[PDB]
Amino acid sequence: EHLHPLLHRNVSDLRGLRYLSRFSGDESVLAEHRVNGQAVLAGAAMIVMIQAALTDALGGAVPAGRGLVISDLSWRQPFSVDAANNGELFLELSMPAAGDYRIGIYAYDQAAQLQLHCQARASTAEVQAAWLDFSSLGAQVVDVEACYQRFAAMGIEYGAGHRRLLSLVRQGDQALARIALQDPALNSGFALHPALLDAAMQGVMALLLDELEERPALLLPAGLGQCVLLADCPASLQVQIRRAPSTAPDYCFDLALFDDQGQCCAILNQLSFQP
Repeated sequence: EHLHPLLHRNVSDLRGLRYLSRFSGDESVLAEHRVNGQAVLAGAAMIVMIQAALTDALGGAVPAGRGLVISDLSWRQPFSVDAANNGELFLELSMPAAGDYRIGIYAYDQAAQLQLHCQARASTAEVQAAWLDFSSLGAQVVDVEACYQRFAAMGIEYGAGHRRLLSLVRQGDQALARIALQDPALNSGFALHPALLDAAMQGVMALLLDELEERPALLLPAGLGQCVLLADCPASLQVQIRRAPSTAPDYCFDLALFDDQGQCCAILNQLSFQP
């Protein structure tokens, strides 16, 4: 059986720990995430793959009230399934020093050249919750369809399984989003479902509708300072989003994911979007 819906097989050998997933292109993380008309693996899915790989390498579970921390992640080229790569996406995991893990996600092109798609470092730590800080007094209700229309105008179209933004409210440079899976049962087997993590990232558009023009340039996640996984995430979530300073021509945000009761389940610090 697959080790994880997004981490199919363990192919470790003397070169080191390594994992392999083969996608057909019909999977929701690809087919329901189309960029300029092509089914492309959502950046969130690679974060989930790192989390699954680390959890497996640690014996199948994170230990002792600690959190899985992914740091200094960068997305390079988008991944699409084609005849060249046969849908095969590899993840290499090394530990150059105790508790200091290095990850690379890559695939092969038509030229037999290895292409690096994602790179990050990981660790485990005791971590402290973010606090749901959002006061809606005076808040603005953001039209979710206006957000998806803006994404569509830049070239990003989502299928129903990844159109999980249910509501948005904006208060200054902060926004609060409600997201939930189309089929809650599909949360089975995921500590954090990629569609919910992707929907959390979609929420940043609440803060950009006024800044961006009708036909803005395509913006995609390019870097992430930290992704902290504190606890299993339910099928319904609240997402607090705060605009952060960024150098041009980029945009940066901090996000925190909470359950319907306000418990912090995951934190994303310094999520950078770039043309």
